[PDB]
Amino acid sequence: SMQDPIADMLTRIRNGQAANKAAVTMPSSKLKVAIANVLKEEGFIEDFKVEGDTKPELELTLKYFQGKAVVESIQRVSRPGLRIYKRKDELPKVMAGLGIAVVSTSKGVMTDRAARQAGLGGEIICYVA
Amino acid sequence: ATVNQLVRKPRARKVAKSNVPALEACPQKRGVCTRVYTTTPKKPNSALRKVCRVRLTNGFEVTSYIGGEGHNLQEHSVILIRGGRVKDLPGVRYHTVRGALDCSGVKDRKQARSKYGVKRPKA
RNA sequence: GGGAGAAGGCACGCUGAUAUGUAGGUGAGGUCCCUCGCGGAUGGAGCUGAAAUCAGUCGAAGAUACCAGCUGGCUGCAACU
RNA sequence: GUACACACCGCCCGUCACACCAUGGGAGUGGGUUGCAAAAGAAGUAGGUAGCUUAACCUUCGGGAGGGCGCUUACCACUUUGUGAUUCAUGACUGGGGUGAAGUCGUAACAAGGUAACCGUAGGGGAACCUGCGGUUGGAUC
RNA sequence: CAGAAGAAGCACCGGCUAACUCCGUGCCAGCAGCCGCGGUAAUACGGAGGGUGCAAGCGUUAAUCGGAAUUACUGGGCGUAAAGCGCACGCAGGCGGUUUGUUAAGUCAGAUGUGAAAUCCCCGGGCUCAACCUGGGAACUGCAUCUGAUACUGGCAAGCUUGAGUCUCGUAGAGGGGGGUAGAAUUCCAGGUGUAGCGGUGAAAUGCGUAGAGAUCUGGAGGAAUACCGGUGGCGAAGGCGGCCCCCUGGACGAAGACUGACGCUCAGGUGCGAAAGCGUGGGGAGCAAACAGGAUUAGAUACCCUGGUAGUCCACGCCGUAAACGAUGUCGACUUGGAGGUUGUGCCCUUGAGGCGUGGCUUCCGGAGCUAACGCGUUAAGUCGACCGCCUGGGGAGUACGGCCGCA
RNA sequence: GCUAGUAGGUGGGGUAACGGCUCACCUAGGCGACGAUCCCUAGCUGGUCUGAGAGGAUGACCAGCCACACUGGAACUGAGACACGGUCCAGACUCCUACGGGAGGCAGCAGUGGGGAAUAUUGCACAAUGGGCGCAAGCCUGAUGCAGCCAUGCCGCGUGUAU
Ligand SMILES: [Cu+]
Ligand SMILES: [K+]
Ligand SMILES: [K+]
Ligand SMILES: [K+]
Ligand SMILES: [K+]
Ligand SMILES: [K+]
Ligand SMILES: [K+]
Ligand SMILES: [K+]
Ligand SMILES: [K+]
Ligand SMILES: [K+]
Ligand SMILES: [K+]
Ligand SMILES: [K+]
Ligand SMILES: [K+]
Ligand SMILES: [K+]
Ligand SMILES: [K+]
Ligand SMILES: [K+]
Ligand SMILES: [K+]
Ligand SMILES: [K+]
Ligand SMILES: [K+]
Ligand SMILES: [K+]
Ligand SMILES: [K+]
Ligand SMILES: [K+]
Ligand SMILES: [K+]
Ligand SMILES: [K+]
Ligand SMILES: [K+]
Ligand SMILES: [K+]
Ligand SMILES: [K+]
Ligand SMILES: [K+]
Ligand SMILES: [K+]
Ligand SMILES: [K+]
Ligand SMILES: [K+]
Ligand SMILES: [K+]
Ligand SMILES: [K+]
Ligand SMILES: [K+]
Ligand SMILES: [K+]
Ligand SMILES: [K+]
Ligand SMILES: [K+]
Ligand SMILES: [K+]
Ligand SMILES: [K+]
Ligand SMILES: [K+]
Ligand SMILES: [K+]
Ligand SMILES: [K+]
Ligand SMILES: [Mg+2]
Ligand SMILES: [Mg+2]
Ligand SMILES: [Mg+2]
Ligand SMILES: [Mg+2]
Ligand SMILES: [Mg+2]
Ligand SMILES: [Mg+2]
Ligand SMILES: [Mg+2]
Ligand SMILES: [Mg+2]
Ligand SMILES: [Mg+2]
Ligand SMILES: [Mg+2]
Ligand SMILES: [Mg+2]
Ligand SMILES: [Mg+2]
Ligand SMILES: [Mg+2]
Ligand SMILES: [Mg+2]
Ligand SMILES: [Mg+2]
Ligand SMILES: [Mg+2]
Ligand SMILES: [Mg+2]
Ligand SMILES: [Mg+2]
Ligand SMILES: [Mg+2]
Ligand SMILES: [Mg+2]
Ligand SMILES: [Mg+2]
Ligand SMILES: [Mg+2]
Ligand SMILES: [Mg+2]
Ligand SMILES: [Mg+2]
Ligand SMILES: [Mg+2]
Ligand SMILES: [Mg+2]
Ligand SMILES: [Mg+2]
Ligand SMILES: [Mg+2]
Ligand SMILES: [Mg+2]
Ligand SMILES: [Mg+2]
Ligand SMILES: [Mg+2]
Ligand SMILES: [Mg+2]
Ligand SMILES: [Mg+2]
Ligand SMILES: [Mg+2]
Ligand SMILES: [Mg+2]
Ligand SMILES: [Mg+2]
Ligand SMILES: [Mg+2]
Ligand SMILES: [Mg+2]
Ligand SMILES: [Mg+2]
Ligand SMILES: [Mg+2]
Ligand SMILES: [Mg+2]
Ligand SMILES: [Mg+2]
Ligand SMILES: [Mg+2]
Ligand SMILES: [Mg+2]
Ligand SMILES: [Mg+2]
Ligand SMILES: [Mg+2]
Ligand SMILES: [Mg+2]
Ligand SMILES: [Mg+2]
Ligand SMILES: [Mg+2]
Ligand SMILES: [Mg+2]
Ligand SMILES: [Mg+2]
Ligand SMILES: [Mg+2]
Ligand SMILES: [Mg+2]
Ligand SMILES: [Mg+2]
Repeated sequence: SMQDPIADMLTRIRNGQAANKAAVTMPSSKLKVAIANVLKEEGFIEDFKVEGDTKPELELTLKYFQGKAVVESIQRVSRPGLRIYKRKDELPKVMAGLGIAVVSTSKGVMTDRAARQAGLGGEIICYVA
Repeated sequence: ATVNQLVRKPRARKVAKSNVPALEACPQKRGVCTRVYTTTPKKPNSALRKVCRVRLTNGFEVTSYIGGEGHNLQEHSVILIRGGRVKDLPGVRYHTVRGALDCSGVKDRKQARSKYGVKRPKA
């Protein structure tokens, strides 16, 4: 059964980019929306929107630069079978700082650089490069 | 294997057995030759290789090679053996140390003398 | 199911206390009820009475006499009574 | 199609015979350790106390209290007995295995390998194997 | 003070691996970590000359980690290389859709105490240098307590409907269990006609036949299996299920709704089902046929071929628990270009039929990206991900021995 | 699968102290697939070797902790011991004996025999640091400071320089 909606979201992004889809659509959640906000702020996706009231649906508009997907790789790190938490001094660097790690901290979901600036550790949701 | 499976049963390292068990992790062992004889190698080699059946101070009875041209070993000779297999000889896992105890060096040896227990010539 | 009482071993008499006789058994008078009898309930006097534990004590020996399995190992034959 | 490549005058299977090696069973038998059920009871400590003997205290000067020795009981080391367990060594004989070497018997497999091969099972046969029943294609030809 | 005066060896030189020639020997003597070298022109054996590497040491042996991502947490695999339990149900365990509140256990931040000294590391100091000694720091990645943070995970409370399930109507189906029945055919029995062969093979022979076979007609007995339909058709968890009829009964799918409200996924151990052969007791026995017998073939022929033929195949109940039980591919869920078919539902439209436009379930072949050692897989993945389980770790010994459990064997 | 002082409770006793530590009675409990019980191996740590790391291996020297002192058992004294160079009993060995009976314990330093492939001198001094006793002086100290032997390791230097 479905047991990791976040990995499902990441996989939808990965497969849509591989299939050259303009947009990808999925059932929504607040955590998915926070992750989408980080992706949009970092410029990996173009936009996102939530439609509906009782069964909210999140749509992500993917982007391509020169005929190539902007999201070169997106990978779940913490997972239900194995949670991963890092302290502030051990936050991972993705692609020598060229990529991002999405981190859930007590101040919300942000990138690894933002968590380092705030001086917080947290749960390593995924790597994006 | 999943992490749950590894939590239940961890990865197991394979134990490696020594190729020289009669030494019992000693660099050498002393023995008494019970037999001194020759034997023929496995194919594709042909020769009369010199070996000795020797009983060690720990009670192990093994076969040891006698390297070098010519030797002075006979029954009841007291010798020192070290590790080292002879590839073409079946079940010969040890080498006799030339120049130790009753085993003499090799006569008229000029090169690699220390491997055959030969003193430096006075030249 | 057996083999098995396998094998092997420990205790055992007497006296006192626990308890002027115990647990248990039996059960009168009295009291209550009754559809009043060879009745029911309660009640326990009297009678009878193991077994155990603790302490002591005599002898060479306490299942003291009579009475009352010897045991184990390998194998042939016939299943068995 | 192929398990062939000094290339089918290829490759290759098993019994049997010979040599060596390790190992299972084996009338059993010898050691090591250990369980259980008992026996045993040095010294020590503790409890009790007939008997013997006492420097300090108390005496009404006789003794008293208290102590010690001895004796006794409890616990327990050595040691002993019976019966198990486990482990090591060893044993006439026996089972298969590996290695070597190639002697004897065949030719099972690889090509449609000359009866397609193989799996489970069952029966049979000096040996590779053969036969029945179901199954697979990891079968050539069609 | 005196005088270069007292002071250099060890391993290696075909490749890995830095360093090459001559002579001796001739599968001998010998070398060897591996690949291998030695057979009369050996850079591989032994000596010599030359050279290479280390140097008061140099080699060898033993032993640990490394290289070994070759137990893979970091950091591996399972279609065919070793590896998916034969198939399921399911306890424990692991995992858990979506919203709000609360808690602060996990998690995160800070502080405090502790984490002995020495050792390791950094900056310095002293022995002429160095080894060595030494000052200060850093580190000791941990534990405990206190104070905070609340995104994520957990607990608690309340919900929601999209996962999961219930009801209503219908559909297809060799799904299962029980009983009955039909026709074809084989064998056997009896009778009629009829006469010299039949049967079998590559050719034969065994066998059957003048005691009348084989052939043909009629009647009867009995067992087993269901031609055609029939189909890379259907159903079933797998194993498997095929004439027709009745009875009992399981699952799947579709259309509109209504209802419950995460009730879910996976599953060590456990339990159940599980082809054929085989086993036990009682029946049955036509056809077939292990074993067995005879005839052939052959060098032989314990076979292949022929003539016979017993267990068994069949039924009831019980056991066994294995198969190339295979898609050699575990279960569940999500996502990702296409084409042509099969089968089974259902909606709409028209000129009403081998009609057109859709929308579900299951299924066959091809092929794109991607993946793969390749072969190939390819929306029914071997692609891209998550949850849980099973399994592999060179070949042989060996799925064997011994021990346990199970079994009548 | 294991456990009958076994698990817990009450009361008495006992210890410097809590406690089945021990005894009497009552309850029938306690441990275990988060591996009890049994079997094999083993002193533990700071650290050491290796490794890029994660890990793997290891625990000699130095320091902390534990245990042992010929073997088995026991207590006495004492602040502290169930006591390496104390006591008692038993045992095996060695030794003395007048045959009745007695003596001993290098796993302290050095050394001997033995085993082994293999590991050193029966040295000097309490001058320094530290310890015991003593008011002190001082005495004692194989701790310690040094010396001897060994290329065992690490580090430095020389075995000549120029022509
Ligand atoms: Cu005397
Ligand atoms: K050769
Ligand atoms: K008595
Ligand atoms: K009475
Ligand atoms: K009575
Ligand atoms: K009797
Ligand atoms: K019989
Ligand atoms: K080929
Ligand atoms: K042969
Ligand atoms: K044998
Ligand atoms: K006394
Ligand atoms: K024994
Ligand atoms: K034996
Ligand atoms: K064959
Ligand atoms: K074949
Ligand atoms: K078969
Ligand atoms: K034969
Ligand atoms: K020559
Ligand atoms: K892994
Ligand atoms: K907390
Ligand atoms: K929370
Ligand atoms: K039905
Ligand atoms: K029928
Ligand atoms: K479960
Ligand atoms: K039958
Ligand atoms: K039949
Ligand atoms: K037949
Ligand atoms: K039936
Ligand atoms: K079976
Ligand atoms: K198949
Ligand atoms: K369809
Ligand atoms: K349709
Ligand atoms: K069974
Ligand atoms: K049977
Ligand atoms: K106790
Ligand atoms: K108590
Ligand atoms: K008590
Ligand atoms: K390390
Ligand atoms: K360690
Ligand atoms: K001891
Ligand atoms: K001491
Ligand atoms: K001093
Ligand atoms: Mg008997
Ligand atoms: Mg009476
Ligand atoms: Mg009589
Ligand atoms: Mg006889
Ligand atoms: Mg009889
Ligand atoms: Mg041939
Ligand atoms: Mg044996
Ligand atoms: Mg006793
Ligand atoms: Mg006594
Ligand atoms: Mg075969
Ligand atoms: Mg053949
Ligand atoms: Mg043939
Ligand atoms: Mg064949
Ligand atoms: Mg088998
Ligand atoms: Mg046959
Ligand atoms: Mg080179
Ligand atoms: Mg030459
Ligand atoms: Mg050479
Ligand atoms: Mg590794
Ligand atoms: Mg691999
Ligand atoms: Mg294969
Ligand atoms: Mg395979
Ligand atoms: Mg399967
Ligand atoms: Mg299931
Ligand atoms: Mg959740
Ligand atoms: Mg420190
Ligand atoms: Mg500091
Ligand atoms: Mg929550
Ligand atoms: Mg019949
Ligand atoms: Mg139905
Ligand atoms: Mg299971
Ligand atoms: Mg059958
Ligand atoms: Mg049979
Ligand atoms: Mg039968
Ligand atoms: Mg018949
Ligand atoms: Mg036949
Ligand atoms: Mg199997
Ligand atoms: Mg099948
Ligand atoms: Mg399989
Ligand atoms: Mg189906
Ligand atoms: Mg394809
Ligand atoms: Mg693959
Ligand atoms: Mg077996
Ligand atoms: Mg306690
Ligand atoms: Mg030890
Ligand atoms: Mg590594
Ligand atoms: Mg130590
Ligand atoms: Mg000693
Ligand atoms: Mg005292
Ligand atoms: Mg002590
Ligand atoms: Mg002392
Ligand atoms: Mg001493
Ligand atoms: Mg000494
Ligand atoms: Mg010696």
